[PDB]
Amino acid sequence: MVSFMTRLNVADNTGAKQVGIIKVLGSTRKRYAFLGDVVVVSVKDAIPSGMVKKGQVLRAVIVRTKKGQQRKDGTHLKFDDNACVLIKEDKSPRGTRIFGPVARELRERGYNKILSLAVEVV
Amino acid sequence: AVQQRRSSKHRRDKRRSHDALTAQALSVCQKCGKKKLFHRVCSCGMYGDLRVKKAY
Amino acid sequence: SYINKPGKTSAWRVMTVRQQVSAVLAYGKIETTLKKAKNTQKRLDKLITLAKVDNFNNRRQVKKWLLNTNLFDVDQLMDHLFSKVAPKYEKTPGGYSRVLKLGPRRGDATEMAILQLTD
Amino acid sequence: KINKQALIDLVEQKQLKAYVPEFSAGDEVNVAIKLKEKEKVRIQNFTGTVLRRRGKGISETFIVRKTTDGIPIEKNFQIHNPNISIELKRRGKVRRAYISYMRERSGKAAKIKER
Amino acid sequence: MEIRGIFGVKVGMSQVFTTNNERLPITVIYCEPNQVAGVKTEAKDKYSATLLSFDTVENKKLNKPQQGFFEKNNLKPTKHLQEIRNMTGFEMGQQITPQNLFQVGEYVDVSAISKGRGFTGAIKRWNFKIGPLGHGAGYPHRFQGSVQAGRGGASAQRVFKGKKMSGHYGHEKVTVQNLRIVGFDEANMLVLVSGAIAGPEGGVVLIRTAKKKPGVVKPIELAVQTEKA
RNA sequence: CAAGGAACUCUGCAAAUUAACCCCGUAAGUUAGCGAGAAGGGGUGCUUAUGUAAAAGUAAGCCGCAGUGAAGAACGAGGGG
RNA sequence: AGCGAAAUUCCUAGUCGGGUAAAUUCCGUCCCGCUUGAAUGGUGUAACCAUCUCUUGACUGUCUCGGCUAUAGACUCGGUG
RNA sequence: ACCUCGAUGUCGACUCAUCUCAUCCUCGAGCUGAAGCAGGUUCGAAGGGUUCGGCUGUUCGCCGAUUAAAGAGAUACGUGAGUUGGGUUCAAACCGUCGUGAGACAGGUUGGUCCCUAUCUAUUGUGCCCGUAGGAAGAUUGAAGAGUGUUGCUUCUAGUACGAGAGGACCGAAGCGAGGACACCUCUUAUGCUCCAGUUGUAGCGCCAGCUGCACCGCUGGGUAGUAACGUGUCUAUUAGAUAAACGCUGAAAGCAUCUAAGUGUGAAACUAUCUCAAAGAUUAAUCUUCCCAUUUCGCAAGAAAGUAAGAGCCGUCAAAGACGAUGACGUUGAUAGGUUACAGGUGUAAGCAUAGUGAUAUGUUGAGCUGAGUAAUACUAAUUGCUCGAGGACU
Repeated sequence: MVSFMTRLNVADNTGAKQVGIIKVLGSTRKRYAFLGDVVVVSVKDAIPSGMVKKGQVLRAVIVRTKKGQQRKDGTHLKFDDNACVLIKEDKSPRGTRIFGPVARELRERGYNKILSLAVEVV
Repeated sequence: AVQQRRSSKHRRDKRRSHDALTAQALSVCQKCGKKKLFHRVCSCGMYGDLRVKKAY
Repeated sequence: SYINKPGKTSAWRVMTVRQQVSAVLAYGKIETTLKKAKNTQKRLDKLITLAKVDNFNNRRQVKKWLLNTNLFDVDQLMDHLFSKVAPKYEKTPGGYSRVLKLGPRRGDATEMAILQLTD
Repeated sequence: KINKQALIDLVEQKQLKAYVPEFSAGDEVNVAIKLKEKEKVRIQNFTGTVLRRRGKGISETFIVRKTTDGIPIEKNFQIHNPNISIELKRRGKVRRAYISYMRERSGKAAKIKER
Repeated sequence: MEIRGIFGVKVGMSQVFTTNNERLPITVIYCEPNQVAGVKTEAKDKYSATLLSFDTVENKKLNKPQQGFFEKNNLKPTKHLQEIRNMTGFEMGQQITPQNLFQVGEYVDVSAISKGRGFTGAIKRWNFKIGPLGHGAGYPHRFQGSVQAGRGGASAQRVFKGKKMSGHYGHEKVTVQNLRIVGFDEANMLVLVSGAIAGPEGGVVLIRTAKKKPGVVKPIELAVQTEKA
């Protein structure tokens, strides 16, 4: 499972390359990440040509996971890597173009803005 | 660990009280002679009514 | 703590049971400890059932468990078995051996057992 | 009075799929999945090769892998699951009933089909 | 408060797809219909309960005293005999079907002896952290921790009773609650229930009404579809 | 042995990772010798043919999921005293 | 002269800047240096470090978070003890 | 400095916690220069819990992410006959200082030996003997008991009330949750040392093919059950009594007023209950059902005779159990274990043959082949035609 101080790639228009977890938002000592969990992140690598700066701590949500979690349907989708998308202070995400597909495990939880910028939803 | 003081003889009797042994099974040879133990081959080299080996 | 007897190993166990089944197939009766007798008898019956069919591939399979004895050799023992022993047990559905408890051993007081076959 | 555990297979006979098509690993297939959202019914076609096929009767599971937008995704499926439709596209060959390399390989490494 | 119960054995574990479009795992419990061995009313016996017999056996076993007891009341020869509290609304020697007691949606409870684990360590029993292995793992690193709290003749001076320690864990009739019944097999007299059931295969289980609620049925419906081409 | 990689911890103490062969390539510093196996990259299976005295090699074909298939195989870089 | 919050600075976890999301320890720099100090040498200084430290890449069972398997032990029976 | 200097091994940290309440949140109440929201004061309340990182031997301290909340002390600033020796101050080396000097720092810096097989008590499970008034097989209640009952987010209620504007409820309902705990292995993970596939070399099977041993299970990849979760499912709840703080009615003494004095109540995550678990060694030894014998009867109840027939025990097969004991089942009349048979499941086209090729190889045979533990019919084999104790309702 993904955890704190886990640098993974970004999947929208930010200009960053890697970004690590610092703490999972919510009740204390959860210590276990899952799909759609909002987290606090710190960028690891970023070019100035983007819209992010090194050393800044912001808020993101993991969308694709190398670990994989089983959905209520009983069909378990996995990814070979971990992907996170930054969100600006609310349900609205900073980025406009998303790279790669997403899942539907957060459709019932809102986040329609992200899926409006996603090509495929599982 | 060493004791605070040497163990008493009656405490030794208590220790060896549950260490007491019991007897064991016995059975008359239904085909061979003198007694033997249950579910065993007799000195005559056979199981009950089952000649399988020489006595000696 | 450290370097000592390697201990009983599954490889040593299978080699030992192979040796014992070769010996009993050579002789017929084996007196040992009951713990080895009971678990040896299972593989012995399996090999006997395999040998109930005289086919070269089955011979290849059974060669994986045969060894060399002074009384019988693997080539000698296979022919001996297929000549006299295999036809006799061919009319019985399993249970091709008898394990009978011996008395406590003179060396370790363990309840030995003798395994025999062929009526 | 005896428990054969065939009753375990008997209680679930109401749940068996009708056609139950036969296949194995190394076969490319496009499975149809019904996305029922209570406001619109969406059918999604998910294509890919078989990774494994476990048995256990009612719990026959099989993993299918796709590579969309440079993103590999592997989904486990069961025939017995309602609202799922299985369609066979082509069958290849494999010297196993389980694969691990394909779970970590890339393009130009797929298995060719044999007539 | 009347509680209806039955005795059964866990014979298998399975799964199913139900309505609301979600897959659920199902415990398979063979529930033997029982015979009323007796009742104790809350007027002479000081409390109300019903003793049932189950696990039927032959006529050469069930030693002659208990055989004569059973024959005296014309009881079915059985191996096990247990009572259910607060139930008297039946008559002597009545055959009971779980269908008349349990439904397709009602939540129930099960008292079942768990799987025996024999001697288990405190960590395996109380689920505490294993000692660190870095910078010297130490000769012990998998043990009880410490109970050292008494120094001087006024702090503790001894250990308290019931202190957590390794020993026998499990193999006790634990009660699991709020198990949604999934289905009934009247022909084979079996039940399929949601959740999990403690104990090994064929473990003795007692299924009664849940004590978290009087028992309300819910629209549990099983989902099956048939594709054909 | 699934994941995260030092977060545990005085501190990557440890452990773990690299590795043998040849084929490319190899930074700064500088007392010019070293650095340096620097670093980092390519591959080593089988069959046939060509290869020279032998190999190393080259070409073609073939298989496995992975081919010094097992055992003997330096972790590295930057900075300070 | 040189060097200096240094194996030397109590005040001091001194000031500033850099890395560090977040660093009293790290680096450069400031020199009122209680009491730096020139052969018990002073400043830089290459190769070398089973010397010490800081940071980073891979690596992970050190860590969230433990679980699984085989022996030797433990225990059971014998002998000795 | 009064036990201790003929013995308390000591600080921080890890694991393990515990006690109390001068109470941090969750709970409630009173009041407020508190419109609501955001507040403050005081009290009751200990039921529960109250973080992870950076600096540092360090508590503290500072910063960041926070979290519903990051309480205050003590249990020898708990925890070494549980762990490390991480700081000092054995010795050794070095810097500045002090002294003329060996040396010292009431300075710092570098690397710098952690013993104990448990006798009792206490604890956990575990058993043997006996008792409970003849004995056995069972079912039970329960006097005292033990477990825990924590909390956040979202939506509706409802922008209603409120204020004007900004903003924004009390109470209630539903869903999602987090921490911890219980159980299981249908899925999914992790393994899977008598499962299989491949693969290298060696030494062998008189040689090839094909096999075995060795090389960590030789290696790599899977995989039956098994075990644990990182997996599922559930639990946290509901209700009642007495109540705390607090809120009252009537109502006096004290013609008034008055929650108090009598009577009457309302009222808390606190107590008792409800739920989970154990049980009559509960010696205060309780209740109930059945069965065995009671074949005059000498003796303080059957030995002047039958000395249970009920059962229990020794032994074997054993595993749902299990350190060993025990628990539970079966002993020829038996399915207890193994074998046979077949099934499930796994590996995944055996060996061998023929064809094409110069050959590795590929094709048909071939879903063949085999498969430790799982599944059931099966007396085929092993559980002997074996043995020991054990009856007279005690007395009133």
